[PDB]
Amino acid sequence: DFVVIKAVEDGVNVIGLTRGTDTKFHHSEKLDKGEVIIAQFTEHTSAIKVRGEALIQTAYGEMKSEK
Amino acid sequence: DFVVIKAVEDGVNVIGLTRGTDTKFHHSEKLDKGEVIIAQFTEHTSAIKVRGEALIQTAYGEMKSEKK
Amino acid sequence: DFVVIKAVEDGVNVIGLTRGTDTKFHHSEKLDKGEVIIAQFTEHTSAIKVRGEALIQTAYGEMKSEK
Amino acid sequence: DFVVIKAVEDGVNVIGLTRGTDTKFHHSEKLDKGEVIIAQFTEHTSAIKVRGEALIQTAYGEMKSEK
Amino acid sequence: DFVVIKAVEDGVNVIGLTRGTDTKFHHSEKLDKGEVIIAQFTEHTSAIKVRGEALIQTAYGEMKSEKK
Amino acid sequence: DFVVIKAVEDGVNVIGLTRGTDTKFHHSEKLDKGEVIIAQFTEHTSAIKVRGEALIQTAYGEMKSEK
Amino acid sequence: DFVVIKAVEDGVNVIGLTRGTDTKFHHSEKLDKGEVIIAQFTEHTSAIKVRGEALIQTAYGEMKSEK
Amino acid sequence: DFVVIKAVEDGVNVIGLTRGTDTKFHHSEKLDKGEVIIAQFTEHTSAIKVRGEALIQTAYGEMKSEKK
Amino acid sequence: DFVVIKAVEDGVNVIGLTRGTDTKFHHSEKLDKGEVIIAQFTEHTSAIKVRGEALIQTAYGEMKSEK
Amino acid sequence: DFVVIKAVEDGVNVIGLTRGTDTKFHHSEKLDKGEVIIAQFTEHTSAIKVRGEALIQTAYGEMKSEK
Amino acid sequence: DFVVIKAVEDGVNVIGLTRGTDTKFHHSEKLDKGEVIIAQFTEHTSAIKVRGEALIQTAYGEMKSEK
Ligand SMILES: N[C@@H](Cc1c[nH]c2ccccc12)C(=O)O
Ligand SMILES: N[C@@H](Cc1c[nH]c2ccccc12)C(=O)O
Ligand SMILES: N[C@@H](Cc1c[nH]c2ccccc12)C(=O)O
Ligand SMILES: N[C@@H](Cc1c[nH]c2ccccc12)C(=O)O
Ligand SMILES: N[C@@H](Cc1c[nH]c2ccccc12)C(=O)O
Ligand SMILES: N[C@@H](Cc1c[nH]c2ccccc12)C(=O)O
Ligand SMILES: N[C@@H](Cc1c[nH]c2ccccc12)C(=O)O
Ligand SMILES: N[C@@H](Cc1c[nH]c2ccccc12)C(=O)O
Ligand SMILES: N[C@@H](Cc1c[nH]c2ccccc12)C(=O)O
Ligand SMILES: N[C@@H](Cc1c[nH]c2ccccc12)C(=O)O
Ligand SMILES: N[C@@H](Cc1c[nH]c2ccccc12)C(=O)O
Repeated sequence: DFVVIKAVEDGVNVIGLTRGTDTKFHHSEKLDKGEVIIAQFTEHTSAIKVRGEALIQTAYGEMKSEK
Repeated sequence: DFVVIKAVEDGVNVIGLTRGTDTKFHHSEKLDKGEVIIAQFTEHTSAIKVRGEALIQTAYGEMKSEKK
Repeated sequence: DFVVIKAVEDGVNVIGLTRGTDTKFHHSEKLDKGEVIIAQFTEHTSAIKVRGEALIQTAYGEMKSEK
Repeated sequence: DFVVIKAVEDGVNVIGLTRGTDTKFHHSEKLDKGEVIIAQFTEHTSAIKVRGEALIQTAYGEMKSEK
Repeated sequence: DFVVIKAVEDGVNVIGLTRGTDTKFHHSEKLDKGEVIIAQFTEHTSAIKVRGEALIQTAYGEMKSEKK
Repeated sequence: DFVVIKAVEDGVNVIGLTRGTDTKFHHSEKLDKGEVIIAQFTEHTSAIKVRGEALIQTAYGEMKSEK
Repeated sequence: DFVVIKAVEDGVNVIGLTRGTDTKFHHSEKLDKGEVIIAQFTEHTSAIKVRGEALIQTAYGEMKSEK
Repeated sequence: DFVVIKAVEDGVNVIGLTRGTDTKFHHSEKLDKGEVIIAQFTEHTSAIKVRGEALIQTAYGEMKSEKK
Repeated sequence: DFVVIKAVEDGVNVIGLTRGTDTKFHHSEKLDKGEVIIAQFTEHTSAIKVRGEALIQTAYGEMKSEK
Repeated sequence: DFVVIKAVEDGVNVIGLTRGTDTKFHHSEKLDKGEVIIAQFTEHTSAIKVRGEALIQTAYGEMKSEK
Repeated sequence: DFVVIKAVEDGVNVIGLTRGTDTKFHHSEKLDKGEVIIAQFTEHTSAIKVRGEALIQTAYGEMKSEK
């Protein structure tokens, strides 16, 4: 499955956390105002963290992260 | 399957419990106010605990965890 | 599948029962008031018992344990 | 698949019946008033019997056992 | 798949019929008034019969079996 | 998949027809008035015939066989 | 998947046509007035024809064959 | 998957088209007025053609073929 | 999965395009006025083109091609 | 999965992009006004572009490309 | 699974991110005004970024990226 994230303000970060015994950030994707990323869960990513002002859509609804 | 968690106050803990014969915390992710984590159940994680004020969405709807 | 459990009072116990020929508790997770656990059925867990005051959500609706 | 059972009064019994050519009770789980159990069908359990006053939820709706 | 059976009178019988070339009763579970059984179709059971007054729920809705 | 058949009169027959190149009755289950059978299609049964007054429930609705 | 067929009159025929390179009737089930047959598609049957006055239910609704 | 076809007039044909590199008619099933056929897609049939006056039902609704 | 095409006028063509590295017409089925074809995607067909006045039904609704 | 595309004007192109490490046009199908193409994703095509004035249907709803 | 993207202004980019331990842009697809791309998640693409004004449709509904 995947998540849809739209940056509402500049410098939002979409961060992938490692799948496995260890849980660490493997990548932080910077999103500028207005850009959208559609990101899956994958072999390497089993949790996604969102920081900054953004709108998130999933199967379960919408959620806004805040600055 | 996955859970969506938005921190409504600072220092919310998202805790992964170990899959298998033993049940112990293998990781606690700290969220500050306004941050969101989308987390799956996995080979290593078969239970997830939320401590602190947060809005939770799952297949089953919404659940609020309360202020610490 | 999984169950969502929210503790309404302090001292709620979420207990996992062993999958297999034998049925014993293998783990009791204590929840404080306001905490939420999302717990799957697994290789080792085929029944979950809730004791104490709590709100439960499953694929079939909501249920309350009391006291 | 699984069933959710809330005891509405004391000494509700949730009984697992053996999967296979033979059908006997392999376990009877005592449920006190206000407690909840969520139980799966499993390698060892292919029928579940509920005795006592209880609320039961399944994929097919709600049932109340009486007594 | 499974069936939900609630006995509405005493002595309701929930009968499992054998899967395979032969069709015979292999087990009859007796239910007293108010008791509930949730039973699956299995390797050994491919037809289930209810005799006696009962409410049945399946993937298809409700059916009542009548008083014996 | 399965069918739910309730006998509305005495002398209802639920007949299983053989799966394979040949099509023969292999079993006729006689149902008394008010009894209900829930019968699967199986390795040995690929068609089921109902004779006598009965109510049939499937995934597609309800059908009444007539006296 | 399966089809439900109810004979509205005497002399309804439910015919199975062969799966494979060839399309031949392999069996015709006679259905008398009021009788119901519930028949699957199988290894041997990949088309079913109904002749006579009858009511048919499928995944796609109802259809009436005429005498 | 399957399709349900009812003949509204005589001489409706239900035609199976061959699966594979070539596309030919392997068989035409004649349906007389009021008869109904329920026909699957199979190892041999990957398209179905209807000719004559008929009502067709599939997963996506109803379609009428018309003769002449 | 499949498409339903009904010719509303004479000389509609239903064309199968080849699955694989190359994309060419491998077959053009001519449909006269009033005829219907139900056609699958297959090992050999990964795109279907319709030319002429016709009504099309898919899982996603109806579309009309125009002559 | 597949996409349904109807040309509302002359000159619509339906373009397949290559699956794999590289992303290149492997085929451009020209659609004239009123014609429809139903196209799948396949071993060779993992993205499809539509250029010109056309009505598009997917599992997700309707979209209009502009001239 | 796939996403539908329509460019509403000129010079929109649809960017694929690499599946695997590393996260890089492997390709930017230029989408000019009014054009539509329907793009899958694949062996090589596990996240998609949109830069510029566009309408996005997914299994979850609509999202707009901004100018
Ligand atoms: N490394 C962890 C990451 C993770 C997924 N879901 C979680 C929930 C809580 C804590 C960590 C996680 C895992 O793959 O299991
Ligand atoms: N180690 C346990 C964790 C767990 C999941 N669900 C539970 C319910 C109750 C108690 C523990 C659990 C297991 O994998 O089975
Ligand atoms: N040890 C048992 C646990 C169990 C699951 N569901 C039950 C219902 C009733 C009694 C026991 C159970 C086994 O896995 O089956
Ligand atoms: N041992 C039986 C238990 C059972 C399941 N469903 C039933 C219905 C009727 C009677 C017995 C059963 C079995 O595995 O098949
Ligand atoms: N022994 C039979 C039992 C059965 C199942 N469904 C039926 C319907 C009708 C008659 C008998 C049956 C079988 O496995 O097929
Ligand atoms: N022996 C036939 C039984 C059957 C199933 N569906 C049918 C429809 C019509 C006639 C016979 C049948 C078979 O297995 O295919
Ligand atoms: N023997 C044919 C029977 C058939 C199924 N669907 C059809 C549609 C039209 C004509 C014949 C058929 C088959 O297995 O493919
Ligand atoms: N022989 C072709 C038949 C076919 C199926 N669907 C079609 C659509 C158009 C043209 C031909 C076809 C194949 O199996 O692919
Ligand atoms: N030969 C191509 C045909 C095709 C399918 N979908 C398309 C979309 C656009 C262009 C070509 C196609 C393939 O199998 O991939
Ligand atoms: N060659 C790429 C094509 C592609 C699919 N989805 C995309 C999204 C963005 C950019 C490129 C693509 C692949 O198979 O992965
Ligand atoms: N290379 C990463 C790309 C990715 C997918 N989803 C993500 C979410 C956050 C950060 C990176 C990603 C992966 O395959 O796992």
